Amino acid sequence: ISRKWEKKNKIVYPPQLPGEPRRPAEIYHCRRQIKYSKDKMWYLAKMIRGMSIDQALAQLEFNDKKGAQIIKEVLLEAQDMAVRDHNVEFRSNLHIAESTSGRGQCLKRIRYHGRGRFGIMEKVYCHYFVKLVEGPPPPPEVPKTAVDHAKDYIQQLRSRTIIHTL
Amino acid sequence: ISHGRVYRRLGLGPESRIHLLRNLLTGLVRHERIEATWARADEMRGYAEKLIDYGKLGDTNERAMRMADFWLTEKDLIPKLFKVLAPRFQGQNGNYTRMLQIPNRKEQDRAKMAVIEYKGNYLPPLPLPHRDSNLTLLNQLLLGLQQDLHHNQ
Amino acid sequence: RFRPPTPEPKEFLEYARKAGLVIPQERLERPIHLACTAGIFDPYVPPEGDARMSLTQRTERLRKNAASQLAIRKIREFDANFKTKDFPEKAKDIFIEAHLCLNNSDHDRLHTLVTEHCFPDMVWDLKYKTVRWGFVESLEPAQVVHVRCSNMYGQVTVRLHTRQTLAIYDRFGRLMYGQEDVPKDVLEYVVFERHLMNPYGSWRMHAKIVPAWAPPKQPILKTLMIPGPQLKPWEEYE
Amino acid sequence: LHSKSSTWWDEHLSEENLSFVKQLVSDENKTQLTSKLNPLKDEPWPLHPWEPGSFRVGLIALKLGMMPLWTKDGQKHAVTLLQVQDCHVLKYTPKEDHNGKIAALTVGGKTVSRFYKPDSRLEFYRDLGLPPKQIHKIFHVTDNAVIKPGTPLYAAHFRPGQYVDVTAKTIGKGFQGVMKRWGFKGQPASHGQTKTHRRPGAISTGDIARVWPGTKMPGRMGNQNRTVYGLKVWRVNTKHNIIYVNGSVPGHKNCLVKIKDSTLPAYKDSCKNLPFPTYFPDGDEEELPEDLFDESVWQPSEPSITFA
Amino acid sequence: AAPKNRRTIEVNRCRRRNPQKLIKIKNNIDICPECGHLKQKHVLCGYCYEKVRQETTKIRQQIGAQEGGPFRAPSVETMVLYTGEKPSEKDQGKRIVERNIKRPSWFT
Amino acid sequence: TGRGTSSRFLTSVLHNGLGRYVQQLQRLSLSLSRDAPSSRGAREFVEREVTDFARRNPGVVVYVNPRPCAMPRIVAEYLNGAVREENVNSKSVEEIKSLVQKLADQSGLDVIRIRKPFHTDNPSIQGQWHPFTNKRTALHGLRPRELR
Amino acid sequence: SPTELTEMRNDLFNREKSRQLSLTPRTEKIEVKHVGKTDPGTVFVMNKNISTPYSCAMHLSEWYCSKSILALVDGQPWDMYKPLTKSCEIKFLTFKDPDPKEVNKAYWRSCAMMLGCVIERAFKDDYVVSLVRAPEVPVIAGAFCYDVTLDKRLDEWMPTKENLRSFTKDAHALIYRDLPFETLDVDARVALEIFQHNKYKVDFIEEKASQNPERIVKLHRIGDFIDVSEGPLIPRTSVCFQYEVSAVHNLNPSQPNLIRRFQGLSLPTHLRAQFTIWDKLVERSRKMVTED
RNA sequence: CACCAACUUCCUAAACUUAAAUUGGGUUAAUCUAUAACUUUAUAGAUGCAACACUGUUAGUAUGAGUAACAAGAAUUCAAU
Ligand SMILES: [Mg+2]
Ligand SMILES: [Mg+2]
Ligand SMILES: [Mg+2]
Ligand SMILES: [Mg+2]
Ligand SMILES: [Mg+2]
Ligand SMILES: [Mg+2]
Ligand SMILES: [Mg+2]
Ligand SMILES: [Mg+2]
Ligand SMILES: [Mg+2]
Ligand SMILES: [Mg+2]
Ligand SMILES: [Mg+2]
Ligand SMILES: [Mg+2]
Ligand SMILES: [Mg+2]
Ligand SMILES: [Mg+2]
Ligand SMILES: [Mg+2]
Ligand SMILES: [Mg+2]
Ligand SMILES: [Mg+2]
Ligand SMILES: [Zn+2]
Repeated sequence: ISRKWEKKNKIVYPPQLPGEPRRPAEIYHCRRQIKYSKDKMWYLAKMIRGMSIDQALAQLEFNDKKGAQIIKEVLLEAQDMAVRDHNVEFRSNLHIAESTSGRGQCLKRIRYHGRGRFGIMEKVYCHYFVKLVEGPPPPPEVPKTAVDHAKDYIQQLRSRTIIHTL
Repeated sequence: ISHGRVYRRLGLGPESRIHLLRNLLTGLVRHERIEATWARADEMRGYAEKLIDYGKLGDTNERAMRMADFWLTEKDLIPKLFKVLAPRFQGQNGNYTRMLQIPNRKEQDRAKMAVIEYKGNYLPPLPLPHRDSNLTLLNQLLLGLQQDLHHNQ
Repeated sequence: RFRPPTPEPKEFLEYARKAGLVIPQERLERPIHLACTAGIFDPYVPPEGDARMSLTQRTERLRKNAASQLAIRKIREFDANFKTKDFPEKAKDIFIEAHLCLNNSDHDRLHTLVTEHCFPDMVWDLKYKTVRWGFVESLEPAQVVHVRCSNMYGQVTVRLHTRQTLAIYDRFGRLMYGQEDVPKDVLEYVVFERHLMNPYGSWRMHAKIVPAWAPPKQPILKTLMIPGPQLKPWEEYE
Repeated sequence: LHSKSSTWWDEHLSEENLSFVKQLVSDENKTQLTSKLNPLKDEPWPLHPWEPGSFRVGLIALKLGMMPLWTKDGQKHAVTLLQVQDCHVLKYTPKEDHNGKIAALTVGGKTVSRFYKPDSRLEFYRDLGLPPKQIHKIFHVTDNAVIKPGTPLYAAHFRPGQYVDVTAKTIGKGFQGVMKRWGFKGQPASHGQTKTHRRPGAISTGDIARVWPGTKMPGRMGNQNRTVYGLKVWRVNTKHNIIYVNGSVPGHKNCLVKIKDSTLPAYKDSCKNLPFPTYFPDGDEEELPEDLFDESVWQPSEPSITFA
Repeated sequence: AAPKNRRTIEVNRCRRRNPQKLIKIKNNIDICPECGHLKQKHVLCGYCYEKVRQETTKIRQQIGAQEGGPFRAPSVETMVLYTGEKPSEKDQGKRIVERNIKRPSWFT
Repeated sequence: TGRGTSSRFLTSVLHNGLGRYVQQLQRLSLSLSRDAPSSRGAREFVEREVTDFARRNPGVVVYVNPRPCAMPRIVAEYLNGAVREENVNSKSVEEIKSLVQKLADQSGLDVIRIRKPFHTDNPSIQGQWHPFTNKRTALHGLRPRELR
Repeated sequence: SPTELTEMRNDLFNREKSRQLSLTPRTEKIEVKHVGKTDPGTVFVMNKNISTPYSCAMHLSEWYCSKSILALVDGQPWDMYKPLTKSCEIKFLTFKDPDPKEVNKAYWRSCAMMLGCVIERAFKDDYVVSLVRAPEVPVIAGAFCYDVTLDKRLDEWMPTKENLRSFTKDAHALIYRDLPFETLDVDARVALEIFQHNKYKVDFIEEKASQNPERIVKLHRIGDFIDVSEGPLIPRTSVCFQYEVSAVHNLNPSQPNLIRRFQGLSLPTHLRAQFTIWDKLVERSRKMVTED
């Protein structure tokens, strides 16, 4: 196995100088060996990416999937330790920087078939990972405007050179 | 093509549909507030409304008695329908049942649920959706418009 | 064909907790060894007004010699060199040096400068933190204030009035409790101890006594929320 | 949450204001619709005379249903009832902008509520000073037959004896098979047929190694725009604005349809007799009878037919 | 019919990460004014409703004890009274259910 | 391998030939074993050829380090900052002598695909071609079909 | 030049913030208890003269941050961004409370204050614009009003339909900026200096200073713009969603100085109005509003 | 009244002249032993001495696929009615 995610919480940075931007706090949390498919868990983990802590919890509370309840519990555990252990002043001042699903250690069983034949069943397990960063969620991406697109086209033209000559 | 058909397909078939709704109706009459799936509660609401109409017809009506006998499997409820529920709803012309949606069932099937009740029952009041007060900003502006329009002809 | 289902057996506790088990208590064949004793034999009550004094106390101890000096005799009986005249200075050396370890986090040295009742009360709440403690001049000289003795332990409470600086930080270097560099004057009572019997026993810092009449300490910079009672639907607030 | 939220007209209204807004919105519908009742006295556009080859505007109507009808010869004709309902002219383009040879007029009928509509549609009608309409449609109109926007149209715009074309969306049949969608024969019930009764047979030939585009396959059936050509007008009810059209019309009851003069070769220039720009009741040149009939029609209240 | 070729992760990643297959975000989530817990706009609060039903179960328990057996439903109206309350004139001739607890604030 | 590798253009470190030619190689490090069969040839290089190379190149600092060693190695450092290392294991004097001279003549520039054999900073003397060159003007600059 | 006035006024505003902020030494903890219906019994220990009611809402959850427009600190409405001074009881008010009178007034004042800012910068620097007062009108009146005295050269000029439309285009640009409503309680001495040129403001300042036992006056700043206030204001300019400058009416008895009142209507994000309902309410907001 | 074009040939540097079963010869990866070397080497002596392919063997993990398929009568006061 490998369990690096837990140790990411033990990094100690040196004291910051007075004339330096305040470093945002970072919290890493995971749940190992969830009886759930990592593929099915991906959709839940994907959905809350980039959302704030309260926004993510609202979306999870009204979802009908099993993993939705599991991810909610991990987020609450992560939220509490951030205030309790990582000197996060405000509970609400958190957003989901990273959230992903990983394969776990599964089991092999037999699924019976009609004619004295069988197949290899897999009892799937998964991991869930999150990193929470203090501060408001980063602003959403803005689509490129028509003028923005046109300028890139002109830059593409201006980069041209005479090819295969002095 | 199921255009114009006013019934859901429930249970094991047409007879099974009636018996399933019949049991829900019998529970509603006894308890006056029932939890069921939204689709089934919606299907049973129509029979809940019409049953009260038959009770209004009167005890001496033979058609009402036969209909009440069929639908109420527990026969102690027949006096209740004619002597309790029907007297309660004498004033109303309709809309005896109040049906609302409650959170999804937390039982791994995540069914859509509803609470169906007869109006005027003795149970604790349901937490109904309550509209905003006239004191809110939008309502006051609308209230201001109403006063001017009526007063100025 | 197939492979067999081996059940494939900080883990034994869960194993036996789920299964349940009769854990009969066991008599330890070797007695556990204690080099210090939790608590203070007699908690010295600091006289009111002992602070804000800008030797009289030492005279009071001379009066309490009836219940204290006899203990000193025992301290001499096992060492014969413990003199309260010179001890004050040595006490400061431990205190100052011990606190300095925290800056480096040389937990190795601390174990040789503090007892097993002070190390857990000096480092436990500093893991994943970077303290910065510096000693400014001492306002007045240290003085012994209370000597007690009980296998056989002796405790010599010392009174110190000094000026210090503390600048604890988080994992991320952010300031959490204190001013980067500003002296503040502190009057704290320290309780040293020693294991008289052991040939390799010396004087180490055991605990500190906090007078009730002490001023409140500086508060943390951050703002806290104290949650109110959490109520299930049955319950109602009161 | 500092995020998107949903709202609807009723969310923030109180119990009293709920009724007030309903009455107000319905009040506005009344005043706006009575402002446009008099086109000819509101700067009507110049009225050109009819010339050969002209095409005039058409109407949008609602489908009421069907009923029987008889002629003086005793024949029975099943007829469909179309009601012209809140039909106004909405927009005008010139020949150039429409890109056709001919110009375009957009008409609209069956006023609807204003509460679940996009802001764009509401602004379009607020400029025109009309309550919103259920549907827009485009009619090809020659320059002589142009009518100013905001002009109401009425069932009297048509007269018994003219032939008309109706286009509407057909009844939807959902996803269907191949037998009910294209009338394929299918396969036998018995004699060894295994799991193939209503199935398509061979898609194509083995050589082309593909399926031709446009091959008929199972799919969604109905809900398509279709047109019926050459339907006679038997009678018009001026009081209720009802048109009696021979035979069947595509769509379900209460479906909106597009009514315009027939484009078949025979009735090429039959709109000479009909009101050329449109029928103006505000002009009041002569007051029409409540019911207009075609000569062959046997009217009820007449003596029983005796083919003497 | 069996696959003629294994499907690549690049083809599969397009299928299962298509927007049609992703979880849709909800805009209908709001707070209950009374309890401060989350709810959807068109559904009742699951926390306030939980209070009502727990009280309802208690009342229905008391009704069963009074009846003592099946097929004992009254032919007269029912009413619920809490400690410190006595039947009024309008309450005459109606089955009375008595509850030890004080009248709940919401219950009127 | 061209698409699988990087490329650059022809260049010189500091316009090496314009004003004065400067030798790019600036340091050679040779580590040897007093007694090791693999380092025999390198040992003879020190005995015979190292001093003559050092004199010919006075801007190259040469370091010879006899030490208990398993492979003799040559490290060459250049002014532009490139560092090159060579295994000298079991090489004759002729091979090591040949290799050392190649390092001196080279520049620190990476030996990767060079896009063009030539390079100029002033490609044009008479003016670079643009579409208007070889187009005759018109009276009043009238564009085609313009009435005026 | 108008730019000089804005620069000088801003400096004094910035200077006053530092002066009062410096006056409070160290960090002092204050017990503020949550007395609201939801999450009752919570106690926030906060830093005296630094923490604000918004910071208290930050602890609980983001819902309080979005939905709380004002708070009752010991029974009085407090600006969400106004620093707390002592241990107290706090309750959060939203637009949808059963008795939003306090919130309605605070929103109504803020919309008028924004209306003043847009007007002053709309007109050309050649002409002179003098703001006189922000009248206190009930929400039932149908529109918020701001009184302005313009230049004599414009006395015969009335804004056209597009002129009022442009005035609204800028308001929907102040909203997009999402500017916080800064708050200061300042002594009369500083307030008069910041508003020395405007005689109308000076007398207004005198009335407010007279009312209170001290000479403390309430100053609020939106970006560069600064103004006196009748009371608390909305946290940010992003609360507004719908805004409209409706009608300009010139007060008839205005011979010595032609004082023109510009009216407007707005609705918050939380209480939005349908397309038709907005129309009717705006049309009813184009009629002269008397002050009662 | 010609141009273009296959290292066919010339040119700078070099090189010395044509499917594949089979045949002659020159080196070499790895590991062990002898004697040395001492950040991983040299000369010898050895060998289970080198795998993109046997519907190879074992194990692991994909694809098909989150697909085919699988399951608990109803209400309530819930080893209950
Ligand atoms: Mg078998
Ligand atoms: Mg498988
Ligand atoms: Mg259908
Ligand atoms: Mg249907
Ligand atoms: Mg057949
Ligand atoms: Mg068959
Ligand atoms: Mg082909
Ligand atoms: Mg593709
Ligand atoms: Mg050749
Ligand atoms: Mg070959
Ligand atoms: Mg082998
Ligand atoms: Mg291999
Ligand atoms: Mg194969
Ligand atoms: Mg193989
Ligand atoms: Mg798979
Ligand atoms: Mg498939
Ligand atoms: Mg299936
Ligand atoms: Zn609630």
